[PDB]
Amino acid sequence: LPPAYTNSFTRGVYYPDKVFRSSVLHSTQDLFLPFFSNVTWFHANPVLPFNDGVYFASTEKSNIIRGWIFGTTLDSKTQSLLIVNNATNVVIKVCEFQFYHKNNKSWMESEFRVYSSANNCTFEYVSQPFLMDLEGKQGNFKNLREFVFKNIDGYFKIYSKHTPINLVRDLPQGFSALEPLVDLPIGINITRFQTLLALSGYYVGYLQPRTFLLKYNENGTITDAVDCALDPLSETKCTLKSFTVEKGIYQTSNFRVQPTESIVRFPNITNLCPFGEVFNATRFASVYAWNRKRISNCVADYSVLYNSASFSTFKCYGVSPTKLNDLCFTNVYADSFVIRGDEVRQIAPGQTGKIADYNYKLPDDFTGCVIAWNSNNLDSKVGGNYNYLYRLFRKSNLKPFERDISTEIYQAGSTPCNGVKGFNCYFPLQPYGFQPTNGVGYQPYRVVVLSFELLHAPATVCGPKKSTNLVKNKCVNFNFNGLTGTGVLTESNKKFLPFQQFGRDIADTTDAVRDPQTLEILDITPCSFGGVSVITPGTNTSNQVAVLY
Amino acid sequence: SFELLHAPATVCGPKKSTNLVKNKCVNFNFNGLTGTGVLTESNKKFLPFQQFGRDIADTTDAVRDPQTLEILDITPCSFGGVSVITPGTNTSNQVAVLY
Amino acid sequence: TLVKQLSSNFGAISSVLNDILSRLDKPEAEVQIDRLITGRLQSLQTYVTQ
Amino acid sequence: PSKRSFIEDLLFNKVTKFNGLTVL
Ligand SMILES: CC(=O)N[C@@H]1[C@@H](O)[C@H](O)[C@@H](CO)O[C@H]1O
Ligand SMILES: CC(=O)N[C@@H]1[C@@H](O)[C@H](O)[C@@H](CO)O[C@H]1O
Ligand SMILES: CC(=O)N[C@@H]1[C@@H](O)[C@H](O)[C@@H](CO)O[C@H]1O
Ligand SMILES: CC(=O)N[C@@H]1[C@@H](O)[C@H](O)[C@@H](CO)O[C@H]1O
Ligand SMILES: CC(=O)N[C@@H]1[C@@H](O)[C@H](O)[C@@H](CO)O[C@H]1O
Ligand SMILES: CC(=O)N[C@@H]1[C@@H](O)[C@H](O)[C@@H](CO)O[C@H]1O
Ligand SMILES: CC(=O)N[C@@H]1[C@@H](O)[C@H](O)[C@@H](CO)O[C@H]1O
Ligand SMILES: CC(=O)N[C@@H]1[C@@H](O)[C@H](O)[C@@H](CO)O[C@H]1O
Ligand SMILES: CC(=O)N[C@@H]1[C@@H](O)[C@H](O)[C@@H](CO)O[C@H]1O
Ligand SMILES: CC(=O)N[C@@H]1[C@@H](O)[C@H](O)[C@@H](CO)O[C@H]1O
Repeated sequence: LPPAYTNSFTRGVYYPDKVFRSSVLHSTQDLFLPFFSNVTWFHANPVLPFNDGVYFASTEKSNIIRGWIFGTTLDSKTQSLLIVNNATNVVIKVCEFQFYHKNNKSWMESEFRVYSSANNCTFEYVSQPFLMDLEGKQGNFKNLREFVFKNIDGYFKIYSKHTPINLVRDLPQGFSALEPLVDLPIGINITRFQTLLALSGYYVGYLQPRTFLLKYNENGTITDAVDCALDPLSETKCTLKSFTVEKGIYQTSNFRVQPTESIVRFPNITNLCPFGEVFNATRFASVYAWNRKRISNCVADYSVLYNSASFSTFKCYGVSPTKLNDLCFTNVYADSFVIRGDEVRQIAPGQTGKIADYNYKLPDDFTGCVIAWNSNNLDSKVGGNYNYLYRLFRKSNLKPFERDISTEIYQAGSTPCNGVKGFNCYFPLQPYGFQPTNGVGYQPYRVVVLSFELLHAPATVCGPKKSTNLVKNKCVNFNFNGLTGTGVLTESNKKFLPFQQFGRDIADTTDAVRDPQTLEILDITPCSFGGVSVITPGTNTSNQVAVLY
Repeated sequence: SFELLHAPATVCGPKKSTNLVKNKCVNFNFNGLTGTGVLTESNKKFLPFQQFGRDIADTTDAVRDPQTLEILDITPCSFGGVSVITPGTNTSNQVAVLY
Repeated sequence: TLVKQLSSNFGAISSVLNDILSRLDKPEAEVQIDRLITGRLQSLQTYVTQ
Repeated sequence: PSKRSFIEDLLFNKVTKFNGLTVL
């Protein structure tokens, strides 16, 4: 049946909550029908989309509007919500119905007179009828029933009002707020909407995220409203929390320019990080004398380490395990060593213990990650005991990333002399508690510590991120070797020194950046933001306004 | 998973109710809504679905009783302030008190 | 002074909001961001008062 | 047609890139 189009004007407002408020002006953000939205009229069973919620209105009676269907592509594979208006009551059921929308025989049976379902048992709700009639022509002539159907989070909500209107083949003028009719806590997915005519017409609109200013009277009811997104005047009324605006100029908002597109630039690095050489080294140093390896001028895939089996722990400090893949770094170090396995928590950046204090200490900030895995095999050989543990340093709290293998005598204070017993000679401890394939602390957890320098210096390690071209002379969202921001990129014409990568202004903020592939210098100019004010003669004079940017 | 909403409670703990006092400063709990004040007949026309009311400050002004469904206003108890009037201790030790 | 305060880093890992957000996940960034918000709000309130 | 008398010119001659900051 054919469509037609009209305008909502004022319709679609409802009480957003269950709170009594009187003689107040309350600003609320919810799904509402825009005051002047384009409403589609349908002749009176088409299937319409269901978005955030649906506005429905009609003057037809229950012998024409027998209910509604809400759900996803209707089949036995998905639950649908069936709302039927009977002569004496309303019946609402949720189930994997293929049909169940008949109960009215005439001529159309091709897609009807079928009752195939599954284990319904879902919110089989029965109550008073949603559609009430009037005393014929003794009313206002054609009662306009307004409904709002929402599906938000664990709820399907219905708001409505009967409010009889004067006869018209269009939507009426004037203000009326809808009240909650029923609230059904149904976990249903709704993407489509269909009316039940079992075959004059009806109106359908759609709700959008809007902020409305609602005016309540002394009796706690809504008598008016303002749509904040309608025009500059409504915006002014809303910012001033008033339905009346005095002559003058008001500051209501802030102008912004969107970049619409992004730019990603990296140096052409075709090398890959030697991670196999670290994690699959097969030869790991003791914590006493840990092995320090450096990584540079290559691409670092960390996802392959994080999203990987056989690791026991993967703890990142100062960075997320799922973000480091998109960051650029300089001088990445991989400290490779073996510990007893109950010392894993003792190599954290801020913890104490014989390892933290004597064998291997990290900085207090330490941006990086500690990665370790079982690897009980090979290392914990039966009869094999190969893990030097540094215990005696005379002092304590050695130093971040310092390796002390001096093997001096820990004079116990017993005497300022050389010797063995009472002298605690031999700084490392030879009683290695390997406990081959048994107990706890039997030397699981080969450890690799990744230390990163998050410097302004040219990246030496980049993630597997693909670059784009440049746009220039437009507001863009850019990323230059991890340096991000929004602005307009233009030729700087600045004489950068051969070693400089970017420039800064008097405020010490980024002013210009060198492109990693072309080595050209681009200025970064912030996009316009300004501010927005509205000029009005006053609402007691006219509703015409001027806008200043 | 719990929804800590203003909506009518659907799940309540095993807590025994009491009667109402009214016209006196009391420590009240209405379905988890707590505070101290004087409960009086509001004579307000709440809509059939509204559970409580609020003022211009968006603070609780009135509450619907879950058993009788009557609407009670909540009036803050007196707090004022106290000041002491004195002629000076070099004159007398008599003072007057203003509430 | 008002501008320079933007680079103060009020106990956060970085004075740059983008560097915090690009490095930390939601539940971690919120903490670092809140530190900057408090410091910047205090700095702006100081400016306005003066 | 910019004057501003001689003395005024002396006064004007003698006396002498944003993030959310504007000047009206
Ligand atoms: C809310 C809205 O967009 N309304 C416009 C209306 O102003 C315009 O006149 C009509 C085409 O004539 O198309 C509608 O969609
Ligand atoms: C007049 C009418 O439709 N009565 C309905 C009946 O059709 C439906 O099968 C039954 C389900 O419980 O509920 C009744 O109120
Ligand atoms: C087509 C159909 O609905 N089959 C239902 C299935 O959806 C349900 O999950 C299951 C019980 O768990 O019982 C089957 O008969
Ligand atoms: C037909 C359709 O879009 N179904 C989607 C479903 O796949 C998704 O899981 C759900 C949100 O959980 O939202 C529904 O609308
Ligand atoms: C602000 C307002 O409309 N107040 C009216 C009141 O004058 C009227 O007497 C009462 C019904 O008796 O209904 C209230 O809504
Ligand atoms: C960098 C590297 O090669 N890591 C290897 C991984 O590829 C392999 O799949 C796994 C088998 O357990 O052992 C890891 O040490
Ligand atoms: C200095 C420089 O990076 N030149 C790059 C080159 O490395 C890259 O291979 C090519 C595209 O394939 O584009 C050039 O501008
Ligand atoms: C100049 C003018 O129109 N003044 C109107 C006044 O006549 C009206 O009575 C009042 C509302 O009661 O609102 C004022 O803005
Ligand atoms: C609507 C309502 O709750 N009425 C309660 C009733 O449920 C309760 O059983 C009775 C005391 O036994 O007191 C009535 O006021
Ligand atoms: C009017 C009067 O009594 N003034 C007394 C003064 O005589 C006394 O010497 C002093 C303490 O030394 O305290 C003052 O309050």
